[PDB]
Order: sequence, then structure tokens, then C-alpha cells
Amino acid sequence: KTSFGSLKDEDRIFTNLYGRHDWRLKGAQSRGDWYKTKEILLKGPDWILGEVKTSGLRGRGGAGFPTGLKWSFMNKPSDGRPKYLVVNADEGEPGTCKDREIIRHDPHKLVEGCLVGGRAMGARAAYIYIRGEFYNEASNLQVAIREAYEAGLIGKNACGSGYDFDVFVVRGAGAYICGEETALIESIEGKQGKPRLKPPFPADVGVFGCPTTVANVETVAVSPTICRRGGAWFASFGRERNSGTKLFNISGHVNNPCTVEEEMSVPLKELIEKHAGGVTGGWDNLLAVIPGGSSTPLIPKSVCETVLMDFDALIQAQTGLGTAAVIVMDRSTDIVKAIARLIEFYKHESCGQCTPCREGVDWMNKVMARFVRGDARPAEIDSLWEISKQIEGHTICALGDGAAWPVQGLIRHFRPELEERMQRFAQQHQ
Amino acid sequence: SNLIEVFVDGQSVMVEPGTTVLQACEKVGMQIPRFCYHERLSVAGNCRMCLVEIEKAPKVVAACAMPVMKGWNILTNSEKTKKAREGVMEFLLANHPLDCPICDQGGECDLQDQSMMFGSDRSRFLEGKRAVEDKNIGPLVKTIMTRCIQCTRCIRFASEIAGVDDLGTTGRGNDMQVGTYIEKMFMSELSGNIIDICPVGALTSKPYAFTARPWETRKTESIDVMDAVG
Amino acid sequence: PFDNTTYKNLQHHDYSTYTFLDLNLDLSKFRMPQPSSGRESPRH
Amino acid sequence: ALFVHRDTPKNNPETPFDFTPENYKRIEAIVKNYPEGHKAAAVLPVLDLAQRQNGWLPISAMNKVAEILQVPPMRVYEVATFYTMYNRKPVGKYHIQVCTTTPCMLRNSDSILEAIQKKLGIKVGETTPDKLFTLIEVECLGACVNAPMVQINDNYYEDLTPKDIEEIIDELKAGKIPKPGPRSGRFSCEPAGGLTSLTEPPKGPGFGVQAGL
Ligand SMILES: NC(=O)C1=CN([C@@H]2O[C@H](COP(=O)(O)OP(=O)(O)OC[C@H]3O[C@@H](n4cnc5c(N)ncnc54)[C@H](O)[C@@H]3O)[C@@H](O)[C@H]2O)C=CC1
Ligand SMILES: Cc1cc2nc3c(=O)[nH]c(=O)nc-3n(C[C@H](O)[C@H](O)[C@H](O)COP(=O)(O)O)c2cc1C
Ligand code: SF4
Ligand code: SF4
Ligand code: SF4
Ligand code: FES
Ligand code: FES
Ligand SMILES: [K+]
Repeated sequence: KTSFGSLKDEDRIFTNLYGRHDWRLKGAQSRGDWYKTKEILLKGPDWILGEVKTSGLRGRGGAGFPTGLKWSFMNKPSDGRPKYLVVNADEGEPGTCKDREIIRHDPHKLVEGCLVGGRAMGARAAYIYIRGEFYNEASNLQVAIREAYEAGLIGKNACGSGYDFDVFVVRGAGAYICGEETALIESIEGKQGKPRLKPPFPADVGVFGCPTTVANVETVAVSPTICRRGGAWFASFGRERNSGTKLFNISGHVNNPCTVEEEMSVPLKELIEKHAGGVTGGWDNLLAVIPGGSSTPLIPKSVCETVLMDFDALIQAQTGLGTAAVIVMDRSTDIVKAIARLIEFYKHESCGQCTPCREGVDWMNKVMARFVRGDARPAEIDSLWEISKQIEGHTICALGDGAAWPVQGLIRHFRPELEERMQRFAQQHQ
Repeated sequence: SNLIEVFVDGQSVMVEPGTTVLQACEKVGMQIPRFCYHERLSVAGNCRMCLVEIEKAPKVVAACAMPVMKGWNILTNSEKTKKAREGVMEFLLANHPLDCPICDQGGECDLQDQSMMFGSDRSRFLEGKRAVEDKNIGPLVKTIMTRCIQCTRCIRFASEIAGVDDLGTTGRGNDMQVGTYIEKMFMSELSGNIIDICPVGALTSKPYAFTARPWETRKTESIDVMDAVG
Repeated sequence: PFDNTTYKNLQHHDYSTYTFLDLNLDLSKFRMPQPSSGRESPRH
Repeated sequence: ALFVHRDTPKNNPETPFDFTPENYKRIEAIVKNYPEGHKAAAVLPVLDLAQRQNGWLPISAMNKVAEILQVPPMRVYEVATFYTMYNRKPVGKYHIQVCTTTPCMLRNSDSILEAIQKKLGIKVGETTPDKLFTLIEVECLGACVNAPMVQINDNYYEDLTPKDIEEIIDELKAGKIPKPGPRSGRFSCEPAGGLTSLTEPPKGPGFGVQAGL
């Protein structure tokens, strides 16, 4: 199979994504949820891990780490401490709104994924860390958890399998840095949401010092479907090491901004022109696309023609898949102002613990503000490139890389526009 | 023996398990620069000055917190270690105030010394610096928080040794500040050691203020007789 | 009857300020006892 | 926007504050959600509950949280100052937050911001003289495909136009709470031009199950 896309409705994991059916237990149970869960819980942890790692599922958070190895890191005998599965439902990355849909419309899929994942690695409980702004989504999740508890699906003797498992929901307080896994762990513990240093990895020391595995909502909600349908069915879609389906949020200067599930190796042009109704003013009006939210470098129109939205082909286009959040900017957009707003967002959302991000991101914010005004010189463009290279790779967490990358992409693909801006400011203001 | 073998600049050294990169480099006489690491405090790892390069590894690691495994080669004077040191020094000196003649840490400042030794020689900062509101924590310690580098030795000392838990960090991003958030006097029996462990002139001795300079003082090693500890 | 022309997530229009908290308080009976670290607090 | 506290008659440590008994039971449930020996992990939800009861956080809820959780007050001060959802100043009854991040900026959110500004007669960061509205500008809120959008307290108002946000403000001034949803033709996140996916009925239980399970 060389061409990918045009996924049928029978192969979609996230049915009732748009909320057109019942989100409660009665409607979810008629859609295949909570079916034969006792069999998966009784087939052992290693069988679940083998089913996960045969499908080749990679982490949907944005790092793209393989899920089977990451989950099997906690398949070790316990030393008296409990083990915890922690679900990252923060979703603070701009352009990304898939986890809100998953929580709001399919909560029982998330609960079943929590139970199956906790059985796969011997977790004592589950801690769902939802965004603090998602009050209604958190209340819907609490209602569904109550319905699952009252039906005997979780709790003491969960699903009649002899396994004890609790699901908890913890609400955040409005911090984008708390989406980082170690910062999430620190925020659950009642501290400031500042990330830790690795090693120790969360499988060794995590929440409360216990072994902990932090997993995304999307990579958890698909696990019962993986164990039920099979790993080969999930691996039948996408390329090598890019298996399965993916939720895309198409937004920006597009006709129909929407969230839609699609095959992993779908072309970007086909995805945009099919699901979102095309960009405004036709395909020739496209100017730039950010494929993975604000943490990924942007690509111009000449690259989006022949690119595929998986991990490897987007890596080879010197960008990343990210969270599969496609932000589209047409020719009526100031690209410098958009990237400056992104850097301003990164300056506002930065924990300030470690030196290079804390100083340098504000430095880049000031430099890009002067770039938007045009009050600079090309020597400052090369200086900003060097500063971005100095920030990246020298920080505790990956927010510094996520703030360095968009500037590098903007410089690399739109240096003539910036130079024209500063030269017209110099010739107008003097 | 449980000792493992590592290499510092190609020189073999036997280290105990649990040893950090910094202590292994200290075992052969190399002192990696630090701003937040203290040997009598917990490891924070936020100043990022100790970023050293391990060979056959495409990422610099924080030497104050990274444990060494066997077969590792540490390059303390390679090109990218020096590049990381220069970048971190530039970021530290980006927002620092130009207060060296009017500051008591001059001549004994760690920031001055390992900016001269490991940093660059000029500034590319073409913006305006920040200013932080000063605080009052007692008649003993003079506080000028514009000079603070957010090294968080304050909180680690006051929580792990003095056991007071009055100092902390309030804010986020570049607006993050070190303080008590209220008009509280940090009055303990071990308060001047926060003057001692501050690497910059942010916390100074108020009785000693504006009196001498460190290069002109003659040092005599003696014994305290104020109590029976000796 | 298959209906996909209506929005079935209309329950959140009647949620109050305390709904999450009373949901947690009612859920508190089903939950299992928590593990203990042996001391009241790390500062103890 | 100051991260230091100065004593005022309105905000002093002697300002009266205490939880209601039902809130004490809720605090007990929150504490029971956590392992023993780690009672300090409940600093965030109890502080949020105090803000929900009071509407803002003076320095009497912080000390009360430190007292009922046996944690130092400095840690509660750090928690309150780090996160942006906690209000250390008294905001109005309706706290309007307008997202101006780039995916919302591309869909003309500044038009919504100036519409609110000329409807209320204030600017960003200010409060109406009758203490009913507060207008601030925030980062992304996880509704980027429904841009432009605002958040009023717990509710999300999405796909807004200047006329729609003016209608929301006028209805809020009358005392009636609007429906927290997109004001366009779509319901939650579907494409406006019909359903391009999930148009079939779901297959149901036992569909595609592998053998041996
Ligand atoms: N989803 C979102 O909202 C956002 C996603 N991102 C993306 O997230 C990524 C950065 O996130 P991180 O988790 O910090 O980076 P990633 O490099 O570290 O790590 C992913 C996971 O693999 C584990 N891991 C990796 N190597 C390991 C090893 N040798 N031993 C044990 N565990 C190991 C880590 O513990 C972590 O849980 C980037 O790709 C960025 O684009 C960035 C911003 C927002
Ligand atoms: C600044 C920052 C913010 C992040 N925010 C989120 C987030 O909101 N949701 C998420 O799932 N992962 C987020 N991540 C990625 C996590 O660190 C981690 O990779 C993820 O929670 C779990 O990865 P997985 O997809 O393999 O399970 C963030 C990372 C960083 C550096
Ligand atoms: S890179 Fe920024 S957000 Fe991440 S740990 Fe450092 S200061 Fe915090
Ligand atoms: S603390 Fe050091 S670098 Fe800063 S003003 Fe004083 S002597 Fe100069
Ligand atoms: S005042 Fe000094 S010791 Fe305290 S955090 Fe700042 S630099 Fe470190
Ligand atoms: S000495 Fe290691 S990061 Fe500061
Ligand atoms: S960018 Fe505005 S909700 Fe995400
Ligand atoms: K000092």
C-alpha cells in the first residue's frame, strides 16, 4: 500500500466524536465500549503489552515515543510502593483541541483505557489531570466515572476480574507548563508546576515518589480498541513505524475548521481539501502551514504540496508531526506578527525555573517585537538565530525547544520578508 | 569492590555508584563551574552552568545532577561545552544590573569570576533590563533583588538546614521573584549564611555594607569564643 | 431510531459551580483505602 | 499584576474567612482522594474551592488552607502566585476572558475584544464601575477550531461575532445565563458543510473482535 487516507467509518476508533449520540454509559455500551473487558483483564499484563507493541502505536502527546516500551518500563516487581497511571489531559498547546472532544463525548472510552492500561502495568489507581478551564468536561468525566463505579466496572473487583482499580480526576489551575509530564507530577503533589530533571525517569520516581507512567488521552482511549480488534488491524494503516489513525484539528484561515479522524499517512493537501473544505481563496492562496501546533516549525506552500502527515515524512521536512494540529495561514497574514504572538505566548507560559528559557525567551520576545515593527538590521536576524540555537538543548524541559523552533522555521523560510520589512522601516523612518 | 570506571578527558578514574559527573570531574582536580549547586544543599539543577558534554552523545548533560555510568568519557574542555558555558553566561548577564562599582560582592563575586574565566567578552543585548522591587527581611541582611539570578539557594538553605520555610519563589517566567511574599522578617540564628551562600551581591551584610573591598583585607584564621561549639 | 441530527451533550447547560465537588463527595464512598507512607507528613 | 503583597484594610490577615460545613465535607473528600503522608497534594483543589466560595483570594484563605492542611503558608503563597486561574484581587461577578493566541487571532478575535470594549466602556484589565464585568486577555483555551471564542466563568462561548458577543453581554446584564456553545450552525466541532465523517451508524458490540478473546 502506497497511498493512504480515505478512512472508512467502520475503522474509526473515536465514534461519537461530534457528540451526535449518547455520551453516557447506555449509549457507549451500544457502540462497543466496555465489551469483554474481563477477558482482557484476565489475559495478563504481558499479553496486553504485546498487543500494544505489535500494533506499533506511538505516543500521541507529540513526542512520538513508542508506547509498548514506555508502558513495559513499569512491568517490574513492586518494592512496597504503589504504581500509578497518570493521564495527561491538559492540552495547552494552541491549535490542539482533540482531547477536549475525547473527554466531552467519549468519557467511558477513556475510563476503559485507564483500566486496561493500569492492568497492563499493575497500577493501583489512575489520576486524570484535566485542564482547569475544562470545567464542564471534567464534570462530564466525573458523571461517567460515577456511572462506571455504580455499574461495577471499576473499583473493588473491577469488571468481575478480581483486580482493584480506582480512577481519580484532578483539575488544574491554568498553566501550560503543567502539561509536561514531570511538571504535571509536581502539580499533582501540590507544588508549583515546574518540571523535574531526568534521570530519575517517572517509571522509577514519579507521583509521590511512586512508580508512575504518564500517558496522553488519545493514546489511552485507543488501547481497549487495540486489545479488542487486534494489533495487526491497527498496524494495517499508515506506513512503517507510523501505524494507525490520528485525530487532526484543522484551524486558521480555512473554510471549515474542524476536528476529524484520519489515517496516519494522509497527504496534507488531500486532508485540507477533503475534510476542511479547502483554505480561503483556493489552494493558490496558501502561504504557510504549521503542522503540529505552536511547538513545530512552519512550512511554506511549496512543501505542503507533496508532504505526508506522519512522523517520518514531517521530520524529513525539517518540522514535526507534533499534536497533529494544522494551523493554516493564507497570503493575507502577517507571518512575523503570528510568530511574534506565538513567542509572546511562550513567554507568558514559561515556568522560569531554568536560566536559558527564563531569560532567552523574553529576549526573543523583545527581538521579534522589534522585528514586527521593523526596527532592526539583518545582523540582528543572525543574532536571533544564534540565540535560538543557544536556548535549544540547554534547558530542563522541552518548552525551550518549543520556543526556539518556530523562530528558526520563520527565519529559514521567510528571511527575505523580514529583510524587506526592516529596510522599508529604515527608508521610511529616516 | 563496587567501584565503576569512568574517564575524565581520557583519564581513567574509579568512582562509587551514585557519583555525579561533577564529583567525578572533581576527583581529578577539575572544578566544573556552578551557580546553584552547593555540596551541603540539595541538587536543584536550574542554573545550567555545569552543562558538560559526554562523548558519543548528542546532548550536554547537567553535571551537578547526572550520575555517571561505566565507560563514560567526560569532555570538560571541548568546543560545545565551552559554547554551552558561553551561552548560559550570556543569558545570566542579559538582565543583570550594571551595579558592580556600587555592590559589595565586587572583587569576590562568583558571577564576575566565572564570567571572566568561562564567558564571552562583550554583550549583544540591545534591549532594556528588568528591575525588581527590594524586600525587607531584617536588620541583618540587606536585600537588593535586582541582582538576584534565581539560583534558589535561599529556599534550599532555609528549608533544609535552618528549617524555617519562610523564603520562596513567587511568580512565573521572567517576573518570577525570590522572597517571602509578605512583610516578614527572616530572623533565625543562622541568617547570615544566606549572605554567605549567595553567589551574587543580592544578599549582603548590612553592618559590613560599604566599608571595605575584599582584595585589601588581611585574613587571620582564628577560633570563635562566643559559645562552646568552637 | 438512528438520529445524528441532534446534539445529545445538553446536560452541561444545567451544571452549577459546585457540581464537580459534590460529584467527588458522592464518589468518595466507592473508593478504596489509600496507601500510607508510614508518617503523617514529610515534615514530621 | 504585582507578585508582592501589601497590607490594606480590604486585604489583611485579619480579614474574616472560613469555610462552610458543606465545604468542610468537600475538603474531607478531597483529602481522602490522596495517600496518607501526602496531604499537601490537596493544596490546589482546596484553594480552588476557597476561591469558588469567596470569588477571590485575600490573604485569609491562603492562611486557612495552610492551617487545615498543616503546610507552611509560603507554599500556599507560591501555589496561588504561580497559577493564573487564582484571583488575588476582587474581580467582578462575570469574568470575561478573551483568547488572543494566533489560531484565534487569525479568525479576528481583536474585533470581538474591541466589541466588548465599546459595549462595556472599559479596556483590558479593568473592571466596570458597577462591579459586574471584568475584561482580560488570555492564552489558548483549547477551542481553536471554534475560534474566535471567549470564556465567561465556567462557560465557553465559541464561534462568536461582534453581534453575538454583544448579545451575550446584553443577556448577561439582564441576569439570564446563555447557552455555553458555538453560536454558528454547527453544534460542537463538526464541519459547517455537513458531516464529512462519522456519517454511518456505529457498528456496535462484538464488531471486529479478534479470535481467542
Ligand atoms: N501535546 C502537547 O500539548 C504538546 C506536545 N509537545 C511535544 O512533546 C514533546 C516533548 O515532550 P517530552 O515528553 O518532554 O519529550 P520526550 O523526548 O522526552 O519523551 C517522551 C516520553 O518518553 C519517555 N522516555 C524517553 N526516553 C526514555 C528513556 N530512555 N527511558 C525512559 N523513559 C524515556 C519520557 O519519560 C517521556 O514520558 C515534543 O515532541 C513536543 O513537540 C510540546 C508541547 C505541547
Ligand atoms: C511544555 C510541554 C507541554 C506539554 N503539554 C502536553 C499536553 O498538554 N498534553 C499531552 O498529552 N502532552 C503534553 N506534553 C508532552 C508530555 O511531556 C508527554 O510526552 C505526554 O504527556 C505523554 O506522552 P505520550 O503521548 O507518549 O503518552 C507537553 C510537553 C511539554 C514540554
Ligand atoms: S525550559 Fe522554561 S518552562 Fe521548561 S523548565 Fe526551563 S524555565 Fe521551565
Ligand atoms: S553581584 Fe557581582 S556581577 Fe552583580 S553587580 Fe555585584 S559584583 Fe557585579
Ligand atoms: S538572592 Fe542569592 S542565594 Fe537567593 S536565590 Fe537569589 S542569587 Fe540565589
Ligand atoms: S550547577 Fe548544575 S545546573 Fe547549576
Ligand atoms: S488559540 Fe484560542 S482557544 Fe486555542
Ligand atoms: K552575597
